[PDB]
Amino acid sequence: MKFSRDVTSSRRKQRKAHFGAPSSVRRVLMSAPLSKELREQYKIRSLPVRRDDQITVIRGSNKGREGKITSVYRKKFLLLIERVTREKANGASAPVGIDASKVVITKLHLDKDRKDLIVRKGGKV
Amino acid sequence: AVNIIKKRTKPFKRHQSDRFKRVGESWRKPRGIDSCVRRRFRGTISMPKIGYGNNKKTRYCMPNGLKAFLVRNVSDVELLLMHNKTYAAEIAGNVSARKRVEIVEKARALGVKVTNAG
Amino acid sequence: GIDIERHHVRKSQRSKPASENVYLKLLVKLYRFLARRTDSRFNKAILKRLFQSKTNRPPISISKIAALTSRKSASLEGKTTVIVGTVTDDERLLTVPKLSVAALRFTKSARARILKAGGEVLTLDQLALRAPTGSNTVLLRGKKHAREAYRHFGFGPHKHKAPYVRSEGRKFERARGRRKSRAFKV
Amino acid sequence: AAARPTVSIYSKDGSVSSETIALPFVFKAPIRPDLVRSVHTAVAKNKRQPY
Amino acid sequence: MSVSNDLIWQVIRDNNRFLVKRPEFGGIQFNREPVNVSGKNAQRFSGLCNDKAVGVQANSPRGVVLITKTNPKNAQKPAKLFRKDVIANASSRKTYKSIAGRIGRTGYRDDLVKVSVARASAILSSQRPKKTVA
Amino acid sequence: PTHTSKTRKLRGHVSAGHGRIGKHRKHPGGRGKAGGLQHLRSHFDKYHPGYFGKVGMRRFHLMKNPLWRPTVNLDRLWTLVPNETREKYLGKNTEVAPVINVLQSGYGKVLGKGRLPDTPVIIQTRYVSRRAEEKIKQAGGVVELIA
RNA sequence: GUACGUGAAAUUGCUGAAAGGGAAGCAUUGGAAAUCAGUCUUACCUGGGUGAGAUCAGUAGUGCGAGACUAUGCAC
RNA sequence: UUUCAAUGGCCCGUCUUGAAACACGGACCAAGGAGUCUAGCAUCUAUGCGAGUGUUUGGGUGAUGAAAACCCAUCCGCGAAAUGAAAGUGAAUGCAGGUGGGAACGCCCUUGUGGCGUGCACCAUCGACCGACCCGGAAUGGAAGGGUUUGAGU
RNA sequence: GAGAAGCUCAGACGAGUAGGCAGGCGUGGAGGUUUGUGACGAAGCCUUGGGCGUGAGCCUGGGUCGAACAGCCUCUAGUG
RNA sequence: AAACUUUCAGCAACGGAUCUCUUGGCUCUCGCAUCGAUGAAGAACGCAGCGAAAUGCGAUACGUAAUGUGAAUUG
Ligand SMILES: [Mg+2]
Ligand SMILES: [Mg+2]
Ligand SMILES: [Mg+2]
Ligand SMILES: [Mg+2]
Ligand SMILES: [Mg+2]
Ligand SMILES: [Mg+2]
Ligand SMILES: [Mg+2]
Ligand SMILES: [Mg+2]
Ligand SMILES: [Mg+2]
Ligand SMILES: [Mg+2]
Ligand SMILES: [Mg+2]
Ligand SMILES: [Mg+2]
Ligand SMILES: [Mg+2]
Ligand SMILES: [Mg+2]
Ligand SMILES: [Mg+2]
Ligand SMILES: [Mg+2]
Repeated sequence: MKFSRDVTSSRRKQRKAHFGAPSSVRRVLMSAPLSKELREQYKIRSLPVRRDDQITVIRGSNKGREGKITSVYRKKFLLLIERVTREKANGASAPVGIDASKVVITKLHLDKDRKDLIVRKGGKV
Repeated sequence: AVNIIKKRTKPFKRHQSDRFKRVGESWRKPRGIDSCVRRRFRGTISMPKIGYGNNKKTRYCMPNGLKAFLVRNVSDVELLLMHNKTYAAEIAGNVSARKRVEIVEKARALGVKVTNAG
Repeated sequence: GIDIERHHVRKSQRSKPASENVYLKLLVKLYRFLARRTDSRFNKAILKRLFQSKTNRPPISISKIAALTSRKSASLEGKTTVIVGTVTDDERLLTVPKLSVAALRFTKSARARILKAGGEVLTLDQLALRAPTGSNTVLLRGKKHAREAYRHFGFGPHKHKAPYVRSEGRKFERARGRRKSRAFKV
Repeated sequence: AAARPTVSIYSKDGSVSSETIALPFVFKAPIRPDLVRSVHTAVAKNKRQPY
Repeated sequence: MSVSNDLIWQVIRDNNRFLVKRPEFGGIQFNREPVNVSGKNAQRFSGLCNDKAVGVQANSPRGVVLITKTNPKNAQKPAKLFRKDVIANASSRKTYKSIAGRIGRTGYRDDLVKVSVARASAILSSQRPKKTVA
Repeated sequence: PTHTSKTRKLRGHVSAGHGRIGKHRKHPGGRGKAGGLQHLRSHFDKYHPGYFGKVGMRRFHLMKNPLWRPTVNLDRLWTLVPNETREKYLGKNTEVAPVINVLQSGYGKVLGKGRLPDTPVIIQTRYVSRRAEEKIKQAGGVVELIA
């Protein structure tokens, strides 16, 4: 149960705020759990995904596949993973989008800001 | 459940429902100021009335003497344990094929007749 | 064809209470049995009054009970008064005598003053145990026509009933038709 | 006389304790589904928002 | 101490979890409570009212369990209110005799011996192996 | 509620209970209570006689507070006193007699309906009827007037 | 399949069935043709044939008088 | 279920004394489509309390989570008194009366639709009491005595 | 026992516009309840199959379909 | 005997009901007080790599400075 007068449980408002979220807000909405080894190492449960992150797919027809994140299509709340594609009619391979909540990160694209995000989030390096 | 007689087997269709598709068959009492049906002129359709009510002993009974009790799950069938010679189980349309098999089995165990087996 | 004229066809009486009170249903159950398995007019009287509406079951006060049971030629000295209805208090009766009363309901003040004077209060099921046929009982009723509506029923020319008026005073129906100085009187 | 309608008190581990409380008089009140329904019908309307 | 059994029936005659009522056939009512052997909605067969009442339920994988209500001193203690005796592995002749003895010869619910035996009979008939016809 | 209303029963009955001949037209005898002297006279003269015309004096700027004077009868006088006071004096022989200040019970005049017990009492009131005063004096009590 | 969820009715095409001398439709009763349900004699009881089996009525003992129940054995 | 035969069957709705009408509306189908809500009033019913009754104008637990539930003071409304234009005055001779019918109960008969005694409710009726009015009526007060009358009274 | 709101025995009777009353049928939403139904197919729709009711209506087979929906006691209305 | 007409069913059309949905409406409550001659509200015309309507913006033109975030935008 919520108690704050500043929190809305309106289905209409929550759906409007989710599908109308701006680009920077959608980054936090597209978060993935860290792997078990990574959770212990960095003391962090989950992070916003990023291009050049290493994931494995945990749900769906592509469950068990691995690869880099080639792009984060935030307009569609979708991740594009390397070598996760399907065949078009004409033989061209079309990438298949996967929700960020349906992957787990196995290796982080660590960099200065990401390192700062781990310490800020209470984690360790 | 013995010697079931129906006073009437025709259904009492609404006047002129045979002539206009907009007029449904479900019975309506004619209230027109000139209505030949309401006044019961010879050769017009009959109207439903209480005299057509069936014998209180055999009312609601199917031809086999049983009354079709709707069942949605196994526990509904178990309600008809002692009432094996008065109620038959009618399985609901929206019951899944899996649950339907379990219902048919439970009825067979209790000796409850099922109206819509298969 | 048959030439039958039907006037008193459907009985006009209640066959059960309109109330949904479960305890009233239990009292009816008791008195359906008693009125059927005895030859007592008292028990049939109780059963019939248990069905009646609120307006047909007016209250009675302990003053009226005390007055009705204390007449000069009474012999209603040590007998239980019974009313199918509410027994109210009359605060004007400063000293309450010792009374035995059986009633549907007692007002809190009525019950306290009856007991304090050494009397007793019974429900109708307690009455059934004590006097299963109502022997040596005073069956009483409150005043049916004391309610406001009976001031108005039958209003008409020269009927001396009360009008329905929003307010009382001059300017409120005391003019033409109510006095000789204004056309006519009633 | 002495009614002694006591109610036992249960410890946080489910065992009955040694302490009791006399049955409160409200538990002898008349149980009236007709009255309770009438009151509940009214009270359940008192949170309504106008449309 | 006691809340009346007549009063309880008045409250629950048309409203209780164990009553299955349907408008079909002009209004039928079934009673499902565990201490109702007859399965019919009536004050005398309802275990929720009566101080003394019996129910016959099926015991896996064979036999029936006889349910009875203990002495009314436990009316306010539901954990001690119900007695469940497992009459299983007995033959049909043995089972009916024990039910008649426990319910009738004790004077507990002599009005419910016939119904209890019939209910036990039906449960036992339901537990028998299925002679499935291929 | 709407589910139990007579409107639900009249669905399918063409005239909704208002007749085929006379119907349910807009105001066919005028609006409100217009016409009491002309076409409604037989009603007004039968059920509201006295309606038309003037009777009595006007009083400009009536203020009801100086006219305030609720009344109590003798048979209620002893009910105005607490139960402990009744037990102490009513029916006893005491050197002092109870004071019943009727004004603090919300009454301006003591009227004479009913009877009093035979104990002395002092009745403090703004007004008293003649018969009320006689019955108080017969009971051994007195009326003392106050403002 | 974007003339895109479901996809009613009016209205239409094809196929099949049937009927038709200046309307059609409806009611009653049967014929004809088409089509639907009986699953019976299951349960329970007894008798007959063979078969194997920790074996049943009265009892012994384990809440004083009477009655029900389970449980150790005997009754084989 | 369809169709055939035999017998019967006019087009519904409407206003109307009277509609199959050469009276009006109606080509067809879908979806929409008309006694509502509010301030009152009246009867009837249910519920609570009852000579009282009405917590929601307000104030409090209250901050947590609070349009709810729950609690709490003074007023006030309606009722406990009427009558009169008003100034005013204001309800017991008596068991709070008598008479007739009468519920329920008790007692006697003797098997009748009984007699006798109390008598609730209600109605009819003769009085008493309060107010108004009309009287005589021994500066201010109207006490005892009255009246064919009069009041939405006791 | 026979939902005492139950059970049982008997007799007479049955036109109806305007109008009156009662008991029911169906629809949206609310509280309660039903180890309620449902992607192993909810709701909806079609039907040259079945069943129930005097009737309003209800249940069911087959087909189609794809995400919700119902029974019982009450509440309620922009309810036919 | 066909054709024709009529009814029903299957299938196919025509049409968009029904059901389910809903970033919309409606209604209630809570909170707040801030336009303009320092040129408002409104109007016009322009501005993007490929942009007409909407959003935004004003020749510094889907923007400059500044602050925060921290790898996108996306046809
Ligand atoms: Mg039929
Ligand atoms: Mg009309
Ligand atoms: Mg006219
Ligand atoms: Mg003809
Ligand atoms: Mg006419
Ligand atoms: Mg006509
Ligand atoms: Mg005309
Ligand atoms: Mg015209
Ligand atoms: Mg036309
Ligand atoms: Mg419609
Ligand atoms: Mg009739
Ligand atoms: Mg609605
Ligand atoms: Mg389906
Ligand atoms: Mg069809
Ligand atoms: Mg039928
Ligand atoms: Mg409407």
